[PDB]
Amino acid sequence: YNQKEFVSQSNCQQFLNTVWFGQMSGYRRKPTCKKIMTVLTVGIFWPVLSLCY
Amino acid sequence: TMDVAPVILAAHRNNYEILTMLLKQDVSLPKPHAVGCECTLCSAKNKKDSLRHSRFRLDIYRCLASPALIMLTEEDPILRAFELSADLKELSLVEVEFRNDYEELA
Amino acid sequence: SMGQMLQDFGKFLGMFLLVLFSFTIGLTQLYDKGDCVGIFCEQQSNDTFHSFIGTCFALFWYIFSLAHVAIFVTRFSYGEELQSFVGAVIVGTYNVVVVIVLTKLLVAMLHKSFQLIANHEDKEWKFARAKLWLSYFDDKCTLPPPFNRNLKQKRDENYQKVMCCLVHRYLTSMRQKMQSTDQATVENLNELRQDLSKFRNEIRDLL
Amino acid sequence: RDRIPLRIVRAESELSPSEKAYLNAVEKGDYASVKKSLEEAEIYFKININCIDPLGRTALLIAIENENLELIELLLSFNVYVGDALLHAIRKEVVGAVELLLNQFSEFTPDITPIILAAHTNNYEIIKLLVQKGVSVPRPHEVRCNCVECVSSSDVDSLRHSRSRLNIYKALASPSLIALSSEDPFLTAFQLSWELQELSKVENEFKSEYEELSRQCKQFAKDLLDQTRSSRELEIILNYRDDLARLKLAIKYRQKEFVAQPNCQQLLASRWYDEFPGWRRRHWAVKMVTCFIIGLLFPVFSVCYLIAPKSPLGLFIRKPFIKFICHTASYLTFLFLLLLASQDLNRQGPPPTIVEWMILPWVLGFIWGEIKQMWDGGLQDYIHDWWNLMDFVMNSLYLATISLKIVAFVKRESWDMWHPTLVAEALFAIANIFSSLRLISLFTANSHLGPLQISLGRMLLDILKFLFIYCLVLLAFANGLNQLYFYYEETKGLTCKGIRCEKQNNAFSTLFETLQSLFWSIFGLINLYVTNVKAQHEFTEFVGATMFGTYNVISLVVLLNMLIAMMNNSYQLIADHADIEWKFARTKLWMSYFEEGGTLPTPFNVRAADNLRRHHQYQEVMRNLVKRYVAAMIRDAKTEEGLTEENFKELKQDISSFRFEVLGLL
Amino acid sequence: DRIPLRIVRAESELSPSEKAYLNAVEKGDYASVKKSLEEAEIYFKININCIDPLGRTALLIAIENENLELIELLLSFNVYVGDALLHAIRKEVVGAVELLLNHQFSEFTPDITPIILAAHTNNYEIIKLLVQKGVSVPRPHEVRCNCVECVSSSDVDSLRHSRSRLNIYKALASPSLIALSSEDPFLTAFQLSWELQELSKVENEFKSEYEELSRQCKQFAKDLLDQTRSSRELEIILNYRDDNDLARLKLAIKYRQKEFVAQPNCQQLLASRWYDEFPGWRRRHWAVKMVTCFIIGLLFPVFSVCYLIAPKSPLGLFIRKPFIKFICHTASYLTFLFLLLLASQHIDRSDLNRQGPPPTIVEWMILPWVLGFIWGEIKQMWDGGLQDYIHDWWNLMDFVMNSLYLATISLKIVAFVKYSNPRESWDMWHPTLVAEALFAIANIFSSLRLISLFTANSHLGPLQISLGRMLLDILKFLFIYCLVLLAFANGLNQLYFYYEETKGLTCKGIRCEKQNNAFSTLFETLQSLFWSIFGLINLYVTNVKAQHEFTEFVGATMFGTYNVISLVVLLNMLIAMMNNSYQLIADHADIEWKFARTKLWMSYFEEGGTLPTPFNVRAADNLRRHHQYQEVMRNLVKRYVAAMIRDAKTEEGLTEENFKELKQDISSFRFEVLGLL
Ligand SMILES: Cn1c(=O)n(CCCO)c(=O)c2c1nc(Oc1cccc(OC(F)(F)F)c1)n2Cc1ccc(Cl)cc1
Ligand SMILES: Cn1c(=O)n(CCCO)c(=O)c2c1nc(Oc1cccc(OC(F)(F)F)c1)n2Cc1ccc(Cl)cc1
Ligand SMILES: Cn1c(=O)n(CCCO)c(=O)c2c1nc(Oc1cccc(OC(F)(F)F)c1)n2Cc1ccc(Cl)cc1
Ligand SMILES: [Ca+2]
Ligand SMILES: [Ca+2]
Ligand SMILES: [Zn+2]
Ligand SMILES: [Zn+2]
Ligand SMILES: [Zn+2]
Repeated sequence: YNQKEFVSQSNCQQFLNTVWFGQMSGYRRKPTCKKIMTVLTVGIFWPVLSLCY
Repeated sequence: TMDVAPVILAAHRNNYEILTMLLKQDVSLPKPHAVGCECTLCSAKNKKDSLRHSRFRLDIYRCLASPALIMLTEEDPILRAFELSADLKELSLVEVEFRNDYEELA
Repeated sequence: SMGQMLQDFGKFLGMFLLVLFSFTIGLTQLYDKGDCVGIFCEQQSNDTFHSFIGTCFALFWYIFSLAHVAIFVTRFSYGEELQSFVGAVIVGTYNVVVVIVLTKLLVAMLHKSFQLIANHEDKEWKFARAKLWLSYFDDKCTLPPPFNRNLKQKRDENYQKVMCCLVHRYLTSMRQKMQSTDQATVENLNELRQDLSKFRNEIRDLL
Repeated sequence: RDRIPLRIVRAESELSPSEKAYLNAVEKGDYASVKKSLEEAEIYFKININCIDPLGRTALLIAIENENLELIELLLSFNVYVGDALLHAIRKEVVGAVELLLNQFSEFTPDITPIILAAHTNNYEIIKLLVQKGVSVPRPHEVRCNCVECVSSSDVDSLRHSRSRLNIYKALASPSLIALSSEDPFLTAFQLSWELQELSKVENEFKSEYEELSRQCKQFAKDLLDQTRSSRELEIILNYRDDLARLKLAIKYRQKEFVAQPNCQQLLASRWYDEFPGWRRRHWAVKMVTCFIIGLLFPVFSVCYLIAPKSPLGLFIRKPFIKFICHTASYLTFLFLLLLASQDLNRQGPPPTIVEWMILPWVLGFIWGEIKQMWDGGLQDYIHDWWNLMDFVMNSLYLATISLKIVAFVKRESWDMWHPTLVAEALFAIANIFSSLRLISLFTANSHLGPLQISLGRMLLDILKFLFIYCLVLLAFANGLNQLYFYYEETKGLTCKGIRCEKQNNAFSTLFETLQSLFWSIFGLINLYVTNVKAQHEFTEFVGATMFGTYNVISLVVLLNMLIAMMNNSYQLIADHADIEWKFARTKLWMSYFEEGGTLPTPFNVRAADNLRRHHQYQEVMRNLVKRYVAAMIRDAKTEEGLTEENFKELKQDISSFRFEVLGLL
Repeated sequence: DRIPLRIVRAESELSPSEKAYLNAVEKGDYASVKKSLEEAEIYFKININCIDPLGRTALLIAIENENLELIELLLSFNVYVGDALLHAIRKEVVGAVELLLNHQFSEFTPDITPIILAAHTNNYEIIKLLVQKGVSVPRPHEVRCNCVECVSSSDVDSLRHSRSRLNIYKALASPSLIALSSEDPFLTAFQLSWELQELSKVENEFKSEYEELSRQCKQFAKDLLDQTRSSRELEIILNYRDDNDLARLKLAIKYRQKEFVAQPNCQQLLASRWYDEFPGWRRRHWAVKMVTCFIIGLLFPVFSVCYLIAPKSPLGLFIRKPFIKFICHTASYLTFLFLLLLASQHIDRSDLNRQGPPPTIVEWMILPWVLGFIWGEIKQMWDGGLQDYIHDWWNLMDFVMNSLYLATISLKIVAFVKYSNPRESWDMWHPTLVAEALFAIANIFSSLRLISLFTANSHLGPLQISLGRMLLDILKFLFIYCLVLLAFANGLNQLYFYYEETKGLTCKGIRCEKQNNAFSTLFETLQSLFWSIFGLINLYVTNVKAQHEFTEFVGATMFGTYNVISLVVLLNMLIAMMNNSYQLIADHADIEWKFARTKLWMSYFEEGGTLPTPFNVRAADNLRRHHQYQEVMRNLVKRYVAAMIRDAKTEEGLTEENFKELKQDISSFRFEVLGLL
């Protein structure tokens, strides 16, 4: 229904953050360098994760 | 204006107390027509008095868009707010003459 | 913000197409009678304005004002002075009504537009990000491209309890904000003068 | 001395301590002490009744700013010095001025009578009381008046005369006085707005005040249109005439606030889409398909109404939307003819019947349409619209092309450059350019491109105002380059002279080539070696190079970005309210196509009792309108208003007077 | 038909006696409410705890309508108090002491205690009373902590935990609590602003509240400095240390308190310290200022050697003035740039030598200055830490320039010791050519350091600062440009690279007399599409030497489309975005320039680094300082709370609550009079 104010609310966005980050809710707690190398090290071995799923 | 009922004006001033005493008296507003309704009545009211019909529709959709009337008489106020915002945006697309008012109510 | 901004460009290019179409018509009417062929070679020559699509091609590259089309394309091969000069005046008028006028008008329009979007910018970005997130929230297709009832009544009752609580809290917050935000007007002063005068008249009547 | 001594150089009047106690008790709103003070003032005492503070606060004036009706009645009872305190009661906006009506320096101008200040304060009850007492305002002179007495008064005191005229025009432009005293407040608002605009044009000083007054009058007219609540009332107002004659008057007087009214636009959209419902409700592709099939079938509806006017196909041209669609279909057909005309080898051309013979009458129909426009409006209406000027130069070029073709008929690589065939072809090309640029004026009908075109049209003036300064800079640098570079004018061995060659040379030899080269230097189309002479004089080459550089700096870096900044500010000021301007232009287009004349496109056009009834109907409906309007401004003025210091002073002084009255009673 | 309106949320409308009770309560009549309570002692339909569906009680209305006698009367009659104390604190009513000592849809978060709401309301008297009674606030955890309690509360109730943390930090960041309970409100304000900035960066939700809280703490510190009225108070504030130092000023510069440093009094003290021993340097004609700056710039080596010989000398102490020290450092850098500019021009030798021997003209004079730069950058890496080094982009460019100079020196001595013939016969990767190019890039990096020297000037320092601000947004948009460039470059390469030709031509690539093989490889395509923004790529690069007209047309169409994008869409978007960015940062340009100029000033304030770049190669005192700081800062806190209360009485604001307050008061007075008379 294109509700811009409903979804930009802090509570709704926070719930979306907790659903989006999944198990590692401390990914936001990690520093930016650690987030970068975590994103990289998932980006390398992605076919392994897809095949193992 | 002559087309304004007391409950429509009560929703216009958006007071919760006036609403919660007025709807105790079994009050129902007229149902506005669709986005492109051109039935035997709707094609005749535009012929009869276009400005009066447009002001009546604007008054009804300002009465329904008040938060007090949404929060009092509906099963789900969030769903009513969603549907009313979508309907008001569609009417502002259709009604070129009152784009600011319908956009403000949305 | 750029994705919201693209509609302004749509309108501006809608006007620019008509301006370009006018001059292309004028130039290909003026230069119609008078190896490499066309404009895409070293010696650009007068063959740019011979064809209609060639004239649109030549007038397409003039908008950057960076020597994309050299001005010796406006010189007749037959050496007629007045037709060549009128063609030069026409392409100069094109380079005035665009580049100098239309492009800077576009810059002003974009300046006002980006002043307008920038206030509702974070909300729009969060909405689009949430749209992408809910597109990726499904269990419908988890693999990458290469691999590629009383319970309803109980839920409605729980939702009714939560929504009744929310309606109560929002009513209290709305009346709190309303009583803490509005400013006193002259009519409230008039009610206060009325209460004072009613005091004075009741005092005079009683005494 | 290291200390600045302070003293009152203008000591003014001083008061006795008893007089100060009298004034302070009046400020407190006291019954007993003030009454006793005036009672001892009746007998020979120090206390004078007409005590004036050095702040110009007499007890009369203080009680006026005190608003206590009992106190002001007490002061008028024993005959205090009534000076300008009536005007103070007018300024304070209190209905208690009727008591003064029933009964040294001045803070106001000597011209200010009570009615002028009442109209300035814009209180309906006060102006009603003043005109019920019987009051005539002074007559202002005309906007281009010629009076010997008024000229002599200007020679005596020009300042007082200009302030007098400004005060009179501010009194007349008040909405309450217009609604209370004028026969036709819409006509009065229109004429007063036009008079104030011409007065601001004539008086370059005090221009902001007159522009504010004119905008206030236009806002009053728009509000009086807001108060309507029926299409019958709109049809009474807009069709009133002493045909939408009042809407024609609003168009002529440039009332963009009146014209862009949502109710007026509702009536205009109803009249434009004559018996054509659901056009906006239907799909965009569907409505463009209907527009395309009406415009494609244009000759069958335009042949009708020429032979059978009462036929339904003949009456299909009666609808103004169909008329506009037929006209634009005719114009795209004319441009299609021009396109095929663009797409032999004779000294004089026989008339090319295949595509270039049916253009001749269509141009003749265009000339007849412009002549009909010339008859309807005179010379100022035609020169007022820039598009009529563009049409005039287009038809002039087409007529010159026809005349040159005829001259060639009665009289390549061999003809003189002044052959009528070549000049005729060039004039036809420029006329084609103008005729195809004519399409950009049809964007006012569209909603997406309308405000765009109108904003461009009214920023063209700022563009020209910048281009004048650019012209001066261009002329200066071209004169310098001419003086420097004209001793090296090459004459031998040049296969091509000028900047328009494969090898650029002789760029700055003459003035005309210098103007062309400095124009083309903006777009980077003039190479750097045009400043290198054949000789060895490297100093003059360097001076020419640095002169070219400085020009390029001034044009590209400085003046072009200054134009960008000026366009930014101008487009901000224009797109603040460009929607009303766009709706005004669209109404002008619609009402130009509402007329019974010009129903044929340019292809095929080559009683006292009734007046009394209309007057009474308009009068009754506008009594209703002014009643609603005064109710609305009374309601609005009662809310969203700051109380400020005066309301607190009144409210605190009422409690003080109440406390003193209670202490007197008990 | 008609829309039916049935009230879904069913609330009891109570007894008419209860409505009369409520009406007597807001209406202000003391007699009717007392009579109603006496009637309510017999336990008929009126109840003392009647709750009105709007969400008000008689006690709650009495709280909202002041009249402390009414709350005393109701509290004497056992009215239920669930959150009436909390509504009293929210109402900013000082009559909450009656609820303090005498006697879920709660319209409040369950986290909120009285002290949290008291600090939220920012009322000095209420917070003072609550702390005097004895109340404490729960301690928030670290901004980045993985302790068991935080993650457990997040898994149980994430929204409740986040709102609780936000309310705790909003209570701690109140100016009144900080001014009343924190022992060091300057350090507390600095640390709280820093912690709230880290919370805004980490928690992307609730970011606006966190940056508003940080701005409020910076506002509090600025106002606290604005309440000073003497020079000794400023000196004892700025020189205070935890354990001429300006330690608090260093710590405030570290914590990025912009408006703290840009305060006029701190600027006055720093300008007094900057022009040390100067009889009105600013009170001078600008021509005299120019010539005197020229003559201190010229006599830089004599002051340098005077400091090296005799530190106690007046000329040896002349360099210790920070302004003269800055002038001499700028003179050293300008002489370095002049030496490089002579190195470009004085060189007139064969320039053919195979190894390029180091001349005595400019080399061995550039070399020391280069290693003095290296030693200075090593010292600034050690002193102040690595984070302060990488915070400034200017130090990063200085490190890059020093690395390039070291690489040039290494390549030159490698060419001296190895591979020691016409110039055209040299390989493209010869060590001397690499040394030449690296020296050139180091020179274009060294001659841009004068822009960093421009923060001291008043006329253009804010301009340079604003350009430094929006350079980040420039890079922000250049990322999008890089994406467009990669897209169109690899598309055009995928089109034209089947048509690669050599033909034994003299030059290949775009940088020839006639452009050829522009879109041949990916590197050449990226270079050719980059240069097309500036119009230096002609239109004859799009056609192929063969007669494949369709591929030529679609290549010219792709090239024209990219030109349309990167020359109409993206560049004008960049102009509009720059317009809005400079409109936003025009107001904050002055405080940013003052902060940057004070950082540059305090770079030269330290004892170390006095020599320029040629020559770079107790408890009782603590208790006395603590007591002086405590008494001065107590005076500051008292002045600030007095000024804040006075401004609270000064702000032009009157809600509809106060008109209702006056109406209820005058009605109560009238009803008392009618009861008596
Ligand atoms: C349209 N046009 C043109 O086509 N040519 C080329 C003719 C053959 O080369 C021109 O030389 C040419 C031209 N308008 C020209 O004056 C301008 C005035 C104001 C603005 C402007 O616009 C902009 F600010 F520059 F952007 C241009 N000049 C220069 C000129 C030439 C002759 C004379 Cl008498 C006076 C002035
Ligand atoms: C006007 N002018 C010029 O004509 N020439 C061409 C001369 C013959 O080629 C130049 O080279 C030239 C020039 N102004 C120049 O410095 C500018 C300074 C600041 C702004 C500016 O403006 C803009 F930002 F660039 F727009 C230009 N320079 C560069 C220069 C050349 C030699 C020397 Cl010693 C010093 C500076
Ligand atoms: C993308 N594109 C392009 O690549 N070429 C080069 C092709 C080989 O030369 C063109 O000539 C070309 C082109 N778009 C063109 O119309 C525009 C549409 C939208 C924007 C625009 O520009 C701006 F944004 F307003 F500035 C220009 N034209 C001109 C044209 C040519 C032939 C015909 Cl039938 C119709 C139009
Ligand atoms: Ca016309
Ligand atoms: Ca450094
Ligand atoms: Zn219907
Ligand atoms: Zn006169
Ligand atoms: Zn923790």
